[PDB]
Amino acid sequence: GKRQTEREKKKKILAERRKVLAIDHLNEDQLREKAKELWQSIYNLEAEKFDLQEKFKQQKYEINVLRNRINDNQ
Amino acid sequence: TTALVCDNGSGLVKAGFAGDDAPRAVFPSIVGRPRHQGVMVGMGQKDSYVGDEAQSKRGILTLKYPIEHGIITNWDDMEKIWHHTFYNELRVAPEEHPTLLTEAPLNPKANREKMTQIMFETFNVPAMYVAIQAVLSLYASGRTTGIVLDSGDGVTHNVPIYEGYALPHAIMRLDLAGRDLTDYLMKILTERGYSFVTTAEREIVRDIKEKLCYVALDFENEMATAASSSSLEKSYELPDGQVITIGNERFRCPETLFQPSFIGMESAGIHETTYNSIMKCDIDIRKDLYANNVLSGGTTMYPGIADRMQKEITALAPSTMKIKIIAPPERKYSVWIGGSILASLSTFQQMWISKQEYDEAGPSIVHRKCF
Amino acid sequence: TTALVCDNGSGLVKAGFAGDDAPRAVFPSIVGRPRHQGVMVGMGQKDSYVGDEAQSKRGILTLKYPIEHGIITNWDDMEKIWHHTFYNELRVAPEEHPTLLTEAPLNPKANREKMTQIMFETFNVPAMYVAIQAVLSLYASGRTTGIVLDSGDGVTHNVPIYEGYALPHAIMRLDLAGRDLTDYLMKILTERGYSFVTTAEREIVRDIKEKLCYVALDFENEMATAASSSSLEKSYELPDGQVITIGNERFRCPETLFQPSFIGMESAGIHETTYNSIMKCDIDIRKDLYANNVLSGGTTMYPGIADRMQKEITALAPSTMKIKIIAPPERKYSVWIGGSILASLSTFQQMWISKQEYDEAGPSIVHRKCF
Amino acid sequence: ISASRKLQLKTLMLQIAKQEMEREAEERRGEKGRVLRTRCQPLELDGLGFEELQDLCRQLHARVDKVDEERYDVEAKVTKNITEIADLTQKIYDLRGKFKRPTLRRVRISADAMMQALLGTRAKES
Amino acid sequence: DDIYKAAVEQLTEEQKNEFKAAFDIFVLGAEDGCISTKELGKVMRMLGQNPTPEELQEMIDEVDEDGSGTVDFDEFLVMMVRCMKDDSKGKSEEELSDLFRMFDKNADGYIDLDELKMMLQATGETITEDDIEELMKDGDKNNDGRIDYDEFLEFMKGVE
Ligand SMILES: Nc1ncnc2c1ncn2[C@@H]1O[C@H](COP(=O)(O)OP(=O)(O)O)[C@@H](O)[C@H]1O
Ligand SMILES: Nc1ncnc2c1ncn2[C@@H]1O[C@H](COP(=O)(O)OP(=O)(O)O)[C@@H](O)[C@H]1O
Ligand SMILES: [Ca+2]
Ligand SMILES: [Ca+2]
Ligand SMILES: [Ca+2]
Ligand SMILES: [Mg+2]
Ligand SMILES: [Mg+2]
Repeated sequence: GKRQTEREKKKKILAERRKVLAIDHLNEDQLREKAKELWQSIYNLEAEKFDLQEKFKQQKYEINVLRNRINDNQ
Repeated sequence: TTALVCDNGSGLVKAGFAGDDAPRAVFPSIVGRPRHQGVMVGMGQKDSYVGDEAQSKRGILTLKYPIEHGIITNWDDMEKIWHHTFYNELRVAPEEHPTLLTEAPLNPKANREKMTQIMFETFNVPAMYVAIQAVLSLYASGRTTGIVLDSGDGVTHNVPIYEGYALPHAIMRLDLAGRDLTDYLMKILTERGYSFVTTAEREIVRDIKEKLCYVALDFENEMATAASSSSLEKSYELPDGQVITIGNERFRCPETLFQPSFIGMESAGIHETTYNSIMKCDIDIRKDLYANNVLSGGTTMYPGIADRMQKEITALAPSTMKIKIIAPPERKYSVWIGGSILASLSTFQQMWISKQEYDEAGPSIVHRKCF
Repeated sequence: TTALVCDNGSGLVKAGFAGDDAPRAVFPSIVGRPRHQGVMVGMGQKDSYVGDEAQSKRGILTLKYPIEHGIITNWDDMEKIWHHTFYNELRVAPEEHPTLLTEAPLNPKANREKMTQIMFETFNVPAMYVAIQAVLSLYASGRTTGIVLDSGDGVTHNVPIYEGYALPHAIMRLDLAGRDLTDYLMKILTERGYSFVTTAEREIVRDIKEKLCYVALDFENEMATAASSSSLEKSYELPDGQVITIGNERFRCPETLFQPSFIGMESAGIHETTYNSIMKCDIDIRKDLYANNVLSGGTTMYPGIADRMQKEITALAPSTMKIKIIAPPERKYSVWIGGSILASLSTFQQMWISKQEYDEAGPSIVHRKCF
Repeated sequence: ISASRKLQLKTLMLQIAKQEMEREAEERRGEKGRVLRTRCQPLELDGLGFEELQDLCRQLHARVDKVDEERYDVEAKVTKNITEIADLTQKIYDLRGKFKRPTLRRVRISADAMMQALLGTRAKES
Repeated sequence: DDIYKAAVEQLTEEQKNEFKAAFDIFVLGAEDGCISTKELGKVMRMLGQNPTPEELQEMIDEVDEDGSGTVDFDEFLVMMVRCMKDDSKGKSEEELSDLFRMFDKNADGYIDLDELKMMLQATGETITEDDIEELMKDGDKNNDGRIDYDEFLEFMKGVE
């Protein structure tokens, strides 16, 4: 169930990174706080995505280096 | 961009870009986990050697083919083989290349649907198309008619085609192929004292079969000659010395093709299933099929088979028809050459199963109009 | 910190810090209580002289080795030897240093468990690991394959290894070693008149064996030559004068290795147990084992053994394979050099048996994953 | 000449490279911070009607879910790259293991202690 | 040892005479001022030690640039201080790999002579092109105009 595992993990993340949200029974201050929670969560996700981009750049560079070393080794 | 013409096969995976003459990378399709314990630390020992790497470390592995008879029995290993083929033998990411797999006739549907689902979800190709392994071998010969006998290593199938119109009611698929001949050779070698048991030694018996065996023109005369003289005994050096001498096992191993009663199979040989496949066709296209009999696949490379088969069919067929057997020297890669030609056509460029189509109808799209 | 690479052995204890070229302190493993009465008062006479001190006062001691054949038969004496090794020959308290003992293959479990229990309770080391004496000798050669014949002084064992994967079903352990050769030499010296009986004179016979004996390339020709000429008779001066002359006892003592019928043992020589150990391996790694036969251990230092063994194996093996015998000049300390290399590896740094693990599972932890 | 001055040159090169790497990393951190501050839309959480606040919060939650999906996809891609480069490193070791193991240097026994013992205090270097 | 050698290197040439006097205090009878295997073995035996002559000749050959197997006066000092070992682990492999990866500005997986020139210009230390040539020779083993990662390790081997 590996592909099913990935799909279910993603769907859970939809319900995990975003829990059950009810903005109707909350006062103005609580709504503002929850909105800022969403905003800062998105900011953290942007930070993580940027980190992933940097790591991917490093991975590509090192992969090229390893290809060169492998070619040299023969 | 260019298309990837992969050809899973069973025994040798042949792949390469569309539009060339020969496959770029040809390597056995075996995945072998190590079986002993391993004491050296830091040696960098992997958990599974696939492809041609496991034909060099086969002394301490347990090789196991992921494709039994055309069908695929172990999907994880097949996925591993495909991943190796794409990334290490061709070094082209599949995100930017259409693929053209090949499949034997009369195979289970679930196999084909799982194949397309893997290609679209895991490797995430732009578009893939599945083609019957015999039509390609007919492409490579440059014909447009003819009945092709594609005796691979997994399964032998015999698809007749006329004027481009395939005859679906005349396909005769038989499950005797190169692997059963290897097992039978390994079983008759025991009559001289040589015992091969390990799954690694099956490769040695396969090499013996490839290098020494040949198909006899007349079976009884050869059996009588090999039992009196000694002009047939050819010797062969094992991977460690101790040469062996093969006597009348030379032409008895591939004789199983024409007498499947040797390995206990009921059906008739490849010399008579072709005639039966012809006789199921209409009465007016039998002359053309008689004159354009095509051989393909690896197992039809035995020295002297294109004469034995012609003699047998001429015995069966009416005396007036001319029997001709097309045996191109590039028999082994005939299916892949045909696949390259088909993928290089402009008229074929709109038959691919585009990814958006798969997203709308699911994996069952392959049985639909996009065949 | 640095690791202590101790190597108990049987006959010479070799120890030293990890990462060097040679063991720091090498000394015989004998513990000898005095046997006479003793009349001088206040001379400071101890109750047991161990190590190299008892090879100088051996005239009035009764030396007794605490390790018979790999296994340890007298645990108190072995504890005394270890205590001496740690405190006086290296002068490093064991409370701050990991230890890497070595053990012959196929030894009793209780020996290994008692060894780890002693190291953890009495000396209270931080972490200790037990390794098979042949894998280290394979490390020292810088190989990763090969079949190593480690003919020590206690026991001769022959462990084949391929690509880092040890073959546990092909280990052939034989209990003929240097000690039996010393006893046989002491027994055949009596044919000229020289009688050595005392356990102290066994050391003199050992010195004779080390300095004079050599392995004959062809046994019968040497027996015929030594019986006609006198070009072989080499003389040797005892610790008190009265030189002795060794005739054809020179190459008859180490010949016992290739014909264990001399000392009444049934089994085949070290020239044929290697071939048997190879033939038990798989058919595809026999060429590599043939080409990378490794010698180690002290007893393989006889002048002319690397040629006799190669001649014998070439006689046994198929004519096509190439037989090569690796005999490095640093044979005696090969196991310890390999031990130093293994202890200096970064990948190995997490395989030690940490003390908290022993506290949770008892001494039987050694048979578990931490081997 | 000797390798002492050459070793000094090499160490100077090493120090310069380390300084440049640290400087580049600091620049990357600052640029990343500024870019991240740019990416996320600023909050406007004043003077908004209660129902309007709820609707805006729901829109923010939807966008958060979208970003969660996107970043999960990117994380999966980077994970695949990590696995693939780990396999590449495995192959690198396979082609570079064997005999290529660095060895320690312990063949020299202690020499300073013997020098001090046999010459008193005349050995002052070590 | 090597660190102490570099530290004391800032003194005058009379320290060489002091070390010769110390070696005379050890094994008086020296006449050439060079440590051969004979004198080294004799002094270590007097100390109660025995280093292998193979180690001594390997140390001789490692610093041997002209291939003479002998030592000049400063080369004699280098050989004398080679009798002890202190450079353990050679700085740090990971950081060195990071520096070498940052060296490749064009990210071609190699370091060419031009990149070496740029880095040396960035260093600014008083250098001559002869030093650059020596560095390139010691770094580019195969003389392909580039530095391999294995060749980079060999060039940075035993380097802190
Ligand atoms: N030169 C040869 N002579 C005889 N048999 C061969 C020869 N080459 C291949 N074969 C047999 O054919 C098999 C390969 O068939 P192949 O056409 O690769 O199968 P597939 O259709 O799966 O690609 C091998 O297993 C071998 O037994
Ligand atoms: N130079 C030599 N020539 C012949 N035999 C030797 C020589 N050196 C040691 N031996 C034999 O080898 C034994 C030492 O073997 P060793 O490798 O120390 O055993 P262990 O494996 O217990 O360390 C001695 O008892 C001696 O009989
Ligand atoms: Ca010189
Ligand atoms: Ca560059
Ligand atoms: Ca280079
Ligand atoms: Mg085929
Ligand atoms: Mg030993």
